[PDB]
Amino acid sequence: AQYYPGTSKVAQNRRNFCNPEYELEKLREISDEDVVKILGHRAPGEEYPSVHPPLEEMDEPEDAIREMVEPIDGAKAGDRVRYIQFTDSMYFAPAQPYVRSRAYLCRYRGADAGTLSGRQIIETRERDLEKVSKELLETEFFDPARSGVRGKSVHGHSLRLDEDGMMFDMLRRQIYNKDTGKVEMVKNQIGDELDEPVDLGEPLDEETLMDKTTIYRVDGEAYRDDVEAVEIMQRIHVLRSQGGYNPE
Amino acid sequence: AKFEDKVDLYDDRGNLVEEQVPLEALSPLRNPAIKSIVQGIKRTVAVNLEGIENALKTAKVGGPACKIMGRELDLDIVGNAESIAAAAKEMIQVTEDDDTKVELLGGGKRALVQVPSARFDVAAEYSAAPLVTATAFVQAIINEFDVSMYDANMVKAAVLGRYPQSVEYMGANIATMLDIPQKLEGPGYALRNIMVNHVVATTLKNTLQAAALSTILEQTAMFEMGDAVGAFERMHLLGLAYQGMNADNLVFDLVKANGKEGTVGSVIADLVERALEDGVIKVEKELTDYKVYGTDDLAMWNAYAAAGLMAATMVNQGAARAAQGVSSTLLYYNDLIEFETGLPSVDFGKVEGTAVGFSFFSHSIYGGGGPGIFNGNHIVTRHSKGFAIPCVAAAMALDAGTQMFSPEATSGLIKEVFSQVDEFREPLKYVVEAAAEIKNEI
Amino acid sequence: AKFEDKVDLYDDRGNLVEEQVPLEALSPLRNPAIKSIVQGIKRTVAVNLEGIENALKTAKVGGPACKIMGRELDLDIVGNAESIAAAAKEMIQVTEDDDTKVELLGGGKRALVQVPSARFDVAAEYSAAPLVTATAFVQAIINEFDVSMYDANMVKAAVLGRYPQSVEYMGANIATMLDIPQKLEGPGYALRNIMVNHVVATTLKNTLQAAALSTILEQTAMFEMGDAVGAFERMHLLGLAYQGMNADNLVFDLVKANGKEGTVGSVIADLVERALEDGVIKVEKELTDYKVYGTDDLAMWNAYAAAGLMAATMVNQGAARAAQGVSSTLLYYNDLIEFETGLPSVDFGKVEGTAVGFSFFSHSIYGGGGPGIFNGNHIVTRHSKGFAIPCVAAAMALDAGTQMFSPEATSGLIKEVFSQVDEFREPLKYVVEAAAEIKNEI
Amino acid sequence: ADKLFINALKKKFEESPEEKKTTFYTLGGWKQSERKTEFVNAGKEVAEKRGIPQYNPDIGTPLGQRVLMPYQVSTTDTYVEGDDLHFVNNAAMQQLWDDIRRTVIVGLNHAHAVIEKRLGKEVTPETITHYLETVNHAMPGAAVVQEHMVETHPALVADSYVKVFTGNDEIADEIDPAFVIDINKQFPEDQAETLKAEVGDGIWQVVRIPTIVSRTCDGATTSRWSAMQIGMSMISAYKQAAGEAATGDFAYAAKHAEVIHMGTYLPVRRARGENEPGGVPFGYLADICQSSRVNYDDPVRVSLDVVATGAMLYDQIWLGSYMSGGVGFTQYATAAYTDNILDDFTYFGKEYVEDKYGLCEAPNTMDTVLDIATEVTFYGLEQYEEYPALLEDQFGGSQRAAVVAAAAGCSTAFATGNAQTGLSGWYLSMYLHKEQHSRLGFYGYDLQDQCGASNVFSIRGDEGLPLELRGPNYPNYAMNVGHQGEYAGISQAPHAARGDAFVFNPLVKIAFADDNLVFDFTNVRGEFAKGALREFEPAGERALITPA
Ligand SMILES: C[C@@H](OP(=O)(O)O)[C@H](NC(=O)CCCCCCS)C(=O)O
Ligand SMILES: C[C@@H](OP(=O)(O)O)[C@H](NC(=O)CCCCCCS)C(=O)O
Ligand SMILES: O=S(=O)(O)CCS
Ligand SMILES: [Ca+2]
Ligand SMILES: [Ca+2]
Ligand SMILES: [Ca+2]
Ligand SMILES: [Ca+2]
Ligand SMILES: [Ca+2]
Ligand SMILES: [Ca+2]
Ligand SMILES: [K+]
Ligand SMILES: [K+]
Ligand SMILES: [K+]
Repeated sequence: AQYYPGTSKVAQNRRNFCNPEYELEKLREISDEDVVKILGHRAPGEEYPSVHPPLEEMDEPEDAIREMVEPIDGAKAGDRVRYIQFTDSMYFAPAQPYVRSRAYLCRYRGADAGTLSGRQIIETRERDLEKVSKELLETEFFDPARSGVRGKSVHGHSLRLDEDGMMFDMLRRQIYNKDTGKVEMVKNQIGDELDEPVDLGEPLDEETLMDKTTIYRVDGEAYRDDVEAVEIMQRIHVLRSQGGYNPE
Repeated sequence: AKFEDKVDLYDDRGNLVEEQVPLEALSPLRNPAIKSIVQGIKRTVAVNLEGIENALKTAKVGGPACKIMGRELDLDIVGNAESIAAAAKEMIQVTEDDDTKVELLGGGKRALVQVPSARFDVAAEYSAAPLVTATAFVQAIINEFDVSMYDANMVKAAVLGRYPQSVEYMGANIATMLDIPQKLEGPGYALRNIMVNHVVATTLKNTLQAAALSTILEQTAMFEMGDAVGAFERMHLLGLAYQGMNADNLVFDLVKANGKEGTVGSVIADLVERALEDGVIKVEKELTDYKVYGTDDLAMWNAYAAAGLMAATMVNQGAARAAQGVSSTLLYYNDLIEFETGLPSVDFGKVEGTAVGFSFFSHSIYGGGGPGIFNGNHIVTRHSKGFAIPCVAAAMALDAGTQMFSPEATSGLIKEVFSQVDEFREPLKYVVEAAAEIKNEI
Repeated sequence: AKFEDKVDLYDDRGNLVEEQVPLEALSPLRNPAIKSIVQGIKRTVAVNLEGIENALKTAKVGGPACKIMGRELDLDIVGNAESIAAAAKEMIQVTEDDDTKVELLGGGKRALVQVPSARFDVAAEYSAAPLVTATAFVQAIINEFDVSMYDANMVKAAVLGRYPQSVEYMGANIATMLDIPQKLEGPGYALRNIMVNHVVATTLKNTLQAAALSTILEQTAMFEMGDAVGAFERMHLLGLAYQGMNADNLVFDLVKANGKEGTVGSVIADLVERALEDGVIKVEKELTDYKVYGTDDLAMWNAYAAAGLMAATMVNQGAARAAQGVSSTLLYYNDLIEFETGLPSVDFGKVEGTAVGFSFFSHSIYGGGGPGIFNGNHIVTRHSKGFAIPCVAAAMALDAGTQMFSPEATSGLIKEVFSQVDEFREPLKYVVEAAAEIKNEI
Repeated sequence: ADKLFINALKKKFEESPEEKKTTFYTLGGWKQSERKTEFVNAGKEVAEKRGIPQYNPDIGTPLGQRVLMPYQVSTTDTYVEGDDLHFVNNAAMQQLWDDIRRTVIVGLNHAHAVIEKRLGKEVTPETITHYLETVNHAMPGAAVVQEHMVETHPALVADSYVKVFTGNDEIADEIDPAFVIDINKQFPEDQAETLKAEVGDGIWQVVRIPTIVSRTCDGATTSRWSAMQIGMSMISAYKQAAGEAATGDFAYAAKHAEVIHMGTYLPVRRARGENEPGGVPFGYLADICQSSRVNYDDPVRVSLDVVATGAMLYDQIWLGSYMSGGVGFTQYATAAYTDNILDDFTYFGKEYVEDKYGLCEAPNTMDTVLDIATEVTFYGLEQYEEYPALLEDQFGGSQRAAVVAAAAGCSTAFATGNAQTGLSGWYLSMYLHKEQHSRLGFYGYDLQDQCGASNVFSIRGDEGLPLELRGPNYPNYAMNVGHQGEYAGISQAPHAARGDAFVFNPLVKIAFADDNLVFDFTNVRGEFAKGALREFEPAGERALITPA
């Protein structure tokens, strides 16, 4: 699969995020317990809640499609469908909203992805969400200054940065410590205080952000200069126009 | 034949049934099983005799939370259902042993009614089905118990609700798959105003049958709307065949290859490879490390893409056994496939657009709801001309119980009655056999 | 036979055609000419090619007083009407030599279209007729002149108007007798939303034929509405027969006897005498110098009274050659006949009630208009179940030119196209002949 | 010269507009804001008086962790907090809608034919003047025939009246001028002659019913109220029986045969009668706006005054209340009429067009669309990139999508002189924007834009329509913010560039060229500023009949 046209670094990074064969760079270690804390759907050690019985106990009808499509493990167990949501700064966060949704439906099974300008969300079965979330938090999908885990009050993608390079957060879930150079997650994604904060590590430096980003900007790589990517967008516009008029 | 295309037809287990069937043998305009299904759905009514009885004995008539104290009537309708049904049938029929049916279900608690076809030959539309059924049952109930003139208006209220003060049959204890003509978003829309949950309930959550029934209703509406006339006809026929009838086993084989470990993206890759193998698309030119694909047959590319879209929904929402992500699949299958190929997505962007709105209106405060309450007449999901809603039906068929407004919640009366009808419940074999029957008339 | 009643049927000159025809041979459910008329009206469309051409050349599209400067397109549509019509026909038909018609009128300025029956077999309602016709002509016009992609949307606007921003086809240059399904006052009403002036124009102002077409449409709607089911069926059949089909020559003979010098009152006197002579009514008892009449057959008394009502309209509005008084005739025929007899008036007071409102709303500031703009779907005139509007049709047929909103003003396009169809124009002849033909199978 | 939004950005923020960093969290929360402070105190007073808690800043999340911005109303020097541009808080905005809702256009052409051809009486300018004196007594709710009638208080209904217009200059001048919309005085020469030729010898009434009635009732009241009092005035002025058969012809004419509603009725899911915002097509909205007849040497100003009119009506009142409600959609709309931002982008596009093609001289083709819409989209997005303060100002992606695409679409239409290629440019802008920033609008923003390209030139039943005829009930457009008012602008754009007197209905254009309206439709943005400042005096108030 080729995923996306273009010859910029931005275009290559977009392809890399989409490509399940591309092994995402691990930038930080976050324990399974701290993923569960950040998510805020259940307490550590709490058995998974259930929205319905395990598939073995709710007797699905005979169906070739069901027989051919393997349920994800959380579906087998009847897990709730829960979410994780990120906001990405337009100041060179590595991932960006359509990049995430496109990538999620190439890389992850059983995924409900939604794109908005100031928030991007995935909803899936709870135990699977936990595994996906570990990857979303530990790898270059995430930077703790230019990205934020936010289930509400998402304002910030388009705001100026603060003096530490941190994106705005109305609820200040992620706190930069000048004395350590690290970001601490002090609240879960919905904004409730953690009894024990989670170390998110150091923010990426500015040159590395520019190297890894998937946003086009005049002060980075501009979309208008990635002429092959622009060509394909214009082509799609024209062919959609033609098809709607007369597809013969 | 107007079109030279031929398709191979399969059953819902992926077995070859008929080879090289002319495309037009699947047309709603030609295929006698589609005709039978559509006429059947027009003329079938579910009657809730238990509901009528309970409404009368409590005087709870005329809509939610309504009651008229002092108007209670205690009538043993369910206990006398055989006589009432036979009396109603005598009024509903045109002639003895015509195609009228009145059949009791659930020990007399429900009745399946099929109003005779002859009444619709001389009708403008389809409302004769509920209106003839309603008055026949009102009259039969009055006559069964010698209900007085002074009290009979309560029987009327219990059967048909607040109509005509309300435009709809508000609080009625009869139900149809179709809704009243005034609620159409546009002329020609009536076969689109059928709730996804009704289709899923009727087909007993069999995924391919739900997709087939939904596609039959949607694409048949496209003919009534005039959308499948002239330049657009072949596009709609190929959509019907490849997206809803598993033509060439393409949907089935994509699901087979991607069901164990696959994603929306992996289904896309397989579909593009298949389109290239079959000569539907080819490389038009090369950019830097990027192949630009073209086609001389937009309608066939669209149909292949539509088959992949259905398979992608089955793989993604099937893996979750949760329907909500169908709005996401309908969006990003199409978004991804455009940037993968340089070709337009299904319905030239209209499925992606529908999906954007549908995603919004199934995850926000402003309206909509769960996938099951949508339909082709819904303002959110009317925009694609038949290529989106059948995927929603497939996704809801695959849902293992994540929805509050499930078919069990919204569609129990419809399920009980309409799933009795073989051609409604399992339409694909009937449409395939009918295609075989007329193949030499095309 | 369900009913034992038999009627003698006559031609529109009052000559006997067939004796002792069973009542049900005139039923909309049984009579093949009524079926042909209803199906015909469902599928027929008037296309104003001159109107499309003028709208395009002036860019006057989208409704009254609307224009888009700079969008003008000068296309010789009328000059190329044969080619355009033939291209449209190819798209409208289902198969070659099916029952599709596309026929030019007025030197190519107009076209009569009949959309093939097969499209309605798999449709829920009737909107396929204008929608299939519209897109076929839009596509035919584009192809005739190689209209660019950039300009084609103007052709669409010229044909179908502001739809879908408007719910109706606002500013369209096609027309049907039927109106869109959303405008129905109730489900089942579509055959009632046909302007009186359209009926009068189509039947070329022949009084008996106008009355017959109106009665056919009204009483057929009563079946679709469920009103003519069970206990009420005979009443509606007798109404159709005696009020609109001149059964037993009763309307004709009442007019003959009262035409030279008669009044509404003298028609009443003759009808009451005839009902007594025929055994339909009898003296029940005597008050002081006043005979109280009774009947054991309300449906037949009603039908006799309805025949007299039609004759009274013909005598009163025929004498004035002015339609406006039909609202008065419909009121006082019924008011007078009750106090003459002690029996209920036509439709048990509902014609009188309809007439009160119709009088008001044709002589006041508040709404309505002249008699010709009413119809059975109009809020003013929907209340009687078929027994009022046919008299309005007869009255407008008899109007010699007293109306501003005449059929010439409101219905010229419909007239030109629909009057071409023999069964629309002279329905009394066809329905009587069909009844005679099936008399031995009832 | 400076970009047109630079002054506003300098007024809003401490930092220069190019600076990428600022300060948060230490601004005092809501206490930074005069308006929020007013609201906190009012909420306490409300709760105390009624015994139920109401506005309370401590509910939910805490506003004002960032700067709560003032907005410049574009083309003005007025800066206000956004709350002052909420339609609930802005009497000018409410009166804009009331003045549309309470207006109907009613012909006298059928009516005069009934008088001459059926009643057999003459119609002259003198009989017309007598009729107009009569109907200006009757229309606000006063009697002319019956004894013992009870009537509306004239001071409560002072905003209701009837005027006429005609293309026949000699007839127009023979009618008492108090009752005439003078086309020659209100329109520049070229526009006046266009409009008079459209109307010809036709004579048309512009009827405005009382605001107090329109507020008590609905839009569908207007043509009925109009027709009743037209009917009474015809009876009184032409001396016929007060209720004879001919009376019904006047009713049908006034209610149906020669009425022009501002809006057509809506389908059941969004059920509404006539003269509601969803029924008003984009070309009528452009013609209601009167910028065209005063700013006719500046097509950008004309087009963006239409955008302001439509963004407010369609997003704030229609989508933000009729179709939803609550806090609503103030800033989805203000993005299109504040801080001179859309103005900067659109003047850029107009200059690009004038330099490359000449106004209205470009081929009406997809090549022109690709050129102009791409260039203008890239300019607009570059401004958000160059000026972090601009991006923080128009913080929602939807706002930016609408503003950039409006400039792109208007500019394309300036070049082609055709609104349909303008529309294609709007959709291309969205697609480019989405790929440039890997985001566009809110969850459901681009339903119509994804469907958009394919439906621009479609001819199918519920797809194909010239843009001027489209409106909020066009199926793809029926749900979402950040499009409808901008489409009204694109509808206006080619006609402004061509110098056309109207976009879609010349009667609608003439009907709002009336200095007796309450809202000033020649300067919509000026009026929004006046209302924001609490300086606008609306009609329809009840002070006269309530305690002092
Ligand atoms: C979708 C539909 O809602 P329902 O699904 O019918 O509840 C419709 N609302 C809307 O379209 C809301 C539009 C305004 C709010 C969202 C703006 S982006 C309506 O209420 O008729
Ligand atoms: C009849 C109908 O008018 P039209 O014939 O459709 O113009 C209808 N008016 C009315 O019913 C007026 C009722 C109020 C005035 C009379 C009170 S007795 C209406 O405007 O929809
Ligand atoms: O977040 S949503 O896109 O659902 C609503 C934006 S107001
Ligand atoms: Ca066989
Ligand atoms: Ca006599
Ligand atoms: Ca400053
Ligand atoms: Ca708060
Ligand atoms: Ca003058
Ligand atoms: Ca002049
Ligand atoms: K479980
Ligand atoms: K007889
Ligand atoms: K002149």
